[PDB]
Amino acid sequence: KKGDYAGGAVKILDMFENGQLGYPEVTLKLAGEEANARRAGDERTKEAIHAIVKMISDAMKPYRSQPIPGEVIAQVTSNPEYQQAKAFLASPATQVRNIER
Ligand SMILES: [Cl-]
Ligand SMILES: [Cl-]
Ligand SMILES: [Cl-]
Repeated sequence: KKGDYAGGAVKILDMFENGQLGYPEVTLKLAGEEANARRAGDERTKEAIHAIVKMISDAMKPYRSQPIPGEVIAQVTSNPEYQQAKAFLASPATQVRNIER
């Protein structure tokens, strides 16, 4: 609910994986959550979103609005660091921490 920027990021990430979002829409939207997290002092949430934004940006470099290529979705979602960051943002502890702030 209110102030749950981690949860909001996970919703964006789910849309990214479904092909629903394009580039740079996905990173601009994640950056928005990341700024919300920064303003609220959800420091770990900010950092997790930042790591994901970097991964997506980097994977899009060879492809420099547009839909995300299937190859990029596959590469990113297969990256263990991405999986860890998304799970962290999705985790109860993180979401509660965000709501409590
Ligand atoms: Cl946090
Ligand atoms: Cl912070
Ligand atoms: Cl990747």
